[PDB]
Amino acid sequence: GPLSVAPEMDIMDYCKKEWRGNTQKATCMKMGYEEVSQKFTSIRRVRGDNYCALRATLFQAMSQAVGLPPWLQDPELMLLPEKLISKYNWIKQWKLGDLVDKIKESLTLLRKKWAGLAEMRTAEARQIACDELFTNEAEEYSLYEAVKFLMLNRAIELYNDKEKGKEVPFFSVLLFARDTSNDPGQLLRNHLNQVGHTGGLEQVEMFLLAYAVRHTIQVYRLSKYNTEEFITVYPTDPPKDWPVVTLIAEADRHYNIPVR
Ligand SMILES: [Ca+2]
Ligand SMILES: [Cl-]
Repeated sequence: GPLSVAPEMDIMDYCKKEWRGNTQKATCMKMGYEEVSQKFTSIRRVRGDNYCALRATLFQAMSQAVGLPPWLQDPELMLLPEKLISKYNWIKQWKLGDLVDKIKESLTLLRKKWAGLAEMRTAEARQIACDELFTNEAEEYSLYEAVKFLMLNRAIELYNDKEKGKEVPFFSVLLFARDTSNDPGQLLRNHLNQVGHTGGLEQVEMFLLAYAVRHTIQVYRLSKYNTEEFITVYPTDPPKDWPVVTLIAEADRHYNIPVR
């Protein structure tokens, strides 16, 4: 299919096309892109479907991959679908975009693709491969199923930790505080099953995504330009060794990718 992450273009050309006229909002958006442009020259427009946060994050992460992270090296990753689903039968309420075989296939694909990108000797080779992966075919959407599953797993771990009275990050308190997400099954039925289908990730879920793929997500939040949230980093205090991916969000809904 066609690319789902558009070829790059100059960031201020993009801004000039999108934000015309004299409103306060347009001016704030221009200021926001000007700030991004201090560090990045170009932007790739990410398909604005209900997977956009996952597509933006994963595209960035994979296109920058120079190694296979330990969490993807771990043999336990491939065993996780069987163990989780066997233990928590309610995971069978998973809405696809048996179940154990499907999720395992998706995780295997994620690992295989990531490992192949990491092996590549030129960054251009990596960009070519990574473009081909994000062409709106079954493989792309399989990656999202894997990432969603990792999000569920991390949420289960955090919930169980909280139950045992163990220290957890505060975002997880906020995640489970939502009346539609009080436990992992509610998270699955009311939030994760909707992702890619009827809605995208909420703020608190961007922290969950970051934890699930062990990447630090630095977001220019243009609707927050004249405030301290003009950039928000997910999580706030990650391990120093998590790679960093940078995104742009005009309105905390849709994410695009700055490049240099
Ligand atoms: Ca190129
Ligand atoms: Cl034009």
